[PDB]
Amino acid sequence: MQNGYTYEDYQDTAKWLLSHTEQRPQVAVICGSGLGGLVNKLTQAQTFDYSEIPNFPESTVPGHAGRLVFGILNGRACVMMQGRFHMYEGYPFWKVTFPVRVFRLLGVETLVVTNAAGGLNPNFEVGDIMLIRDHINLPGFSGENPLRGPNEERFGVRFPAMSDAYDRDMRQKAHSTWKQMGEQRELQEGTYVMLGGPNFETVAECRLLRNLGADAVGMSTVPEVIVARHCGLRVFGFSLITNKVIMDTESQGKANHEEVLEAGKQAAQKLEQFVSLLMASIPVSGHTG
Amino acid sequence: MQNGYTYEDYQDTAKWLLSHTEQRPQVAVICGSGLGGLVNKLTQAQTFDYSEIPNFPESTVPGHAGRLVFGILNGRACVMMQGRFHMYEGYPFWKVTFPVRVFRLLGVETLVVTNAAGGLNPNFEVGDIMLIRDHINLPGFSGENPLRGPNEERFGVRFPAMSDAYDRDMRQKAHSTWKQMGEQRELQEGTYVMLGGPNFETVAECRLLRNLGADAVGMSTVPEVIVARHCGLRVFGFSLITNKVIMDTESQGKANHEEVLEAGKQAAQKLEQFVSLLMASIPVSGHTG
Amino acid sequence: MQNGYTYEDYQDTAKWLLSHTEQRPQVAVICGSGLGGLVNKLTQAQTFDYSEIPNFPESTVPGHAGRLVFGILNGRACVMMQGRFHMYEGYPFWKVTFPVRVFRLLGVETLVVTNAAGGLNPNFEVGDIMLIRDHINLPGFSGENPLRGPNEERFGVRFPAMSDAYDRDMRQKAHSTWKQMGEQRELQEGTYVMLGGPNFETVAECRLLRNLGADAVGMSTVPEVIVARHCGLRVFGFSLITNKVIMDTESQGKANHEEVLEAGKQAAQKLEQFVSLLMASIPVSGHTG
Repeated sequence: MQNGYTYEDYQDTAKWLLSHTEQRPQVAVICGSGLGGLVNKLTQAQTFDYSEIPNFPESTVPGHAGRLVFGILNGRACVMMQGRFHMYEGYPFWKVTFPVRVFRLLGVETLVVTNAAGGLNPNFEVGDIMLIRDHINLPGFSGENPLRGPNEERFGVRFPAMSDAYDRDMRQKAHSTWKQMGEQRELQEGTYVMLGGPNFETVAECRLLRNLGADAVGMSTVPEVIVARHCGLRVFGFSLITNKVIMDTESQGKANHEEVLEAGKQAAQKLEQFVSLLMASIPVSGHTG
Repeated sequence: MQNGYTYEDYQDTAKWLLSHTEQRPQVAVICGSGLGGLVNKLTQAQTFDYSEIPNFPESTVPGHAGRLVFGILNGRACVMMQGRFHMYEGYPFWKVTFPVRVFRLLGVETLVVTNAAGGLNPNFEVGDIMLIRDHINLPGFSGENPLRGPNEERFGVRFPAMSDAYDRDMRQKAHSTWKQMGEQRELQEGTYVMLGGPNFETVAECRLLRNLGADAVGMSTVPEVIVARHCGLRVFGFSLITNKVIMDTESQGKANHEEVLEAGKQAAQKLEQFVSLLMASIPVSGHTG
Repeated sequence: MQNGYTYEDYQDTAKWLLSHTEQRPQVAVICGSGLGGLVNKLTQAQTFDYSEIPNFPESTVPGHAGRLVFGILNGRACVMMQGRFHMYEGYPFWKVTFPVRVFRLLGVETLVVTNAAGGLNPNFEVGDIMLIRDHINLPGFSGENPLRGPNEERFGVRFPAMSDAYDRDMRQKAHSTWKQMGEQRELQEGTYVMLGGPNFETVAECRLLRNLGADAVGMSTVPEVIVARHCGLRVFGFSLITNKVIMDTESQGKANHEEVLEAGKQAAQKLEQFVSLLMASIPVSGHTG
């Protein structure tokens, strides 16, 4: 729709950040669920509450206190969003993706996105890390898209391609790095499907999503990838399989957000060490290279 | 979206009803198409036009005059909506489901939903009664959901599960009761898929819906089930197969709302006797149990 | 939704056109991409910029200057829209389809729609002309429909059927006419699927769309067909396969709008001659029959 944000608004917000921190991030990380503790490994960290940054969507999301943190992670200068915005909260896609365009204006070149998702692929287990190789944007099928409305030429083209959204070179490096970590479990990889939420899927819906080729289901990230790729950002992400969805009517139980503990505690730790290692493989700047 | 209705609005409406009728319903029934004559078997019935109840969405739906009726059906005190609201009419999901939350505030514990649907499953025949076992909420895939926006803790949780939406015990009782009625035709059961409407599906669309596992297609009910399950209501419903959809391009005809007569006359009668019998199987209160 | 246009607005716009041109079109053509040069074969042509016609949606679409042209094409009086409106531009469906209802009020009886689409069907080649036999309206699954809101009885019914949307007799005539042209390539025919856009599909999304039975993917036309069929217009259309979508992650490239040249130049020429020939096969009026 007619995005309430004009190009100038993004620039004003980016200019404000540049005048309050000496940090100049090259990488931006959007933390979903488990990775919320990643902020603790950042050195020379400076925090900003989403509430003090003009034009920034303020949020009351149940999970992580809305704050943007600048700092150095494994020799790389980066900025991370500790907590994201979701459509199910009431925000339209142009609000949820506002920070992505600001990152581009700060000079960021790579965006790393993480989330927690239900595993549809039968071969997945709770705690599995799935490298997002592709996605299915269901809201986009009905015209719900962050790029809807008049295109801002200063950010990208009118009809951007999405077939190469997930940087191949990074997925290659992620696999090598996982091997060096000596993990007993293999690093999964697959396509993520986004739904609006906030309720959890029914058995019928999960079987449908699986037939369509989806490996994991979630309620975010996709709009952020579209906007990131639209403005030229290199993109790669990970889903933390927090639960194995039930595909049988003879359900031994039902879904709930207990995932904060499940995976969010055990698999999240590894996920942090993982992203920290990857900072050294991202091309140019940041480190002494 | 930001639901125009605040918690207080639901309470004000519920308080108004309590001060105008001595009736205290334990069960709520939403009548779709055929079951519109169910109001005639209610004893000690009191009628309210949707127009006289504050905050209630007023409607001009082609089918049944908008009125809420309180009364006793087979020893059970209940309230029924003679006519529902539809998205295709212009109403957003928070408007269509407003009555469901009021029912909860009146102390209702069970919601029975009925509708008329096109039979996708090849084994169905016009006049078939299909017990809704599951559903596929297509509008929900794009973020069109009655729960969209900030959650009202007083009604339910942020991420409610939908896998157990259709009460198993009631589906068990419905089957036993159907047997006692001595019906020649079996009681069908399956998954209902909702579409926005108001136009009827194309051959291509029907084959798609069927492949996805849907047994019947309709333009309502799903949002009501989501909200009902969100606030703790026990739920069970029935679809009246008013027509067998054409899956061939060599179409012997096209769809139209003649269904008011077809099934709406013949199968509706049985559907009424059916729901009347079930009132005695619903757990606790109402009757002398 | 509550369409901002009242019946009177359509009539006022139709009355304005009737008072500015002596032309009385019997056929209306909506040009998509390649067919944009069709306006050049019209005799006794009169042009109107969308900007000078009251109530008409003004546009800034990248492709063809928004103008409505009246004239005679192969002995048939018709009106063509050189450039259409798209949802991805910000327009809701009631805005995009406004001209379709005006055409009906001018006395038009047949609507011909054309577009450019990605070929999903493996048997298609760039430059292929695909007769649209059916469609899958994805935005319609979520309630995004030009007929959403209170029905205007003066245009059509509340629940119009779509199974016979693409006039069979015309598809029969189109095939005969193609044979007379002596084309080396066969005239394709299939179902078109619409997506919101404006970004191009991912590999995962294309495989999904293909599994659902779609032969070609596009970002328009469907809403126009729904409204046309709702008001009684005979409808038939063509998709110009401007590109073969990549269904493999080992992508030799990515999508982009270079299609203006590809097909838009080579296959468009034939497409024009094609529509010009068909003008003589459309039933009654226009010509001396």
